[PDB]
Amino acid sequence: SVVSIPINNAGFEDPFIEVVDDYTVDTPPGWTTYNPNNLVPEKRTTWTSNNGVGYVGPGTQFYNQLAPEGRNIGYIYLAQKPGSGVAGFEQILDATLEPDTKYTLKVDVGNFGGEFQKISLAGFPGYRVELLAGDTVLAADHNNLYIKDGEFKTSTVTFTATPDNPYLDQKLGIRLINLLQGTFSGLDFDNVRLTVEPAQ
Ligand SMILES: [Ca+2]
Ligand SMILES: [Ca+2]
Repeated sequence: SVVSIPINNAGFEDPFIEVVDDYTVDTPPGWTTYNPNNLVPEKRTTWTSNNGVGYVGPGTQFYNQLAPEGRNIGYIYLAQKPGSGVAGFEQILDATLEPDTKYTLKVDVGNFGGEFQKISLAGFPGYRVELLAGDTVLAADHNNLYIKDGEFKTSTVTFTATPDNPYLDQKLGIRLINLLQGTFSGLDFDNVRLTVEPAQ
């Protein structure tokens, strides 16, 4: 009795990207830009703070593996100096928080390596993965995994809602966040999964 909750564009596969290591600079379809510190501008180009989708296939300089799922990942790049704030992706789901239910949110987090226009991509800004109900962060993984340049690791966030939880019936949400706590200050995400089961 482990059931999946649908997520739009959960693997960042829309839009299709043809060319090796190519990318978009606009918010991926199905997601919004989480921008609590106004770090990401409305109009983006390659070198502004931005987010978007990128193809990770044979030929890539970014990883010693391919995209965890499908062809593409979703990425967030922040140009401001470390400490300036955070930004990322948010998606509000149609599912609502239900009692006596354990939620498991999994997402693959990527620390790409390489060099872009003579700028080293070594280093990592840190990540946070959040599960929301309404405006409330129910549970989050703030940067617990060590992710070396060129690899992905799976973050797992869990939350159990009891019958007295104040946020029952509010819409579930997911945030994938660049913490901007190091350089090179970009990171990737892929393969967002949310499942439910009865509480322990
Ligand atoms: Ca994917
Ligand atoms: Ca890196």
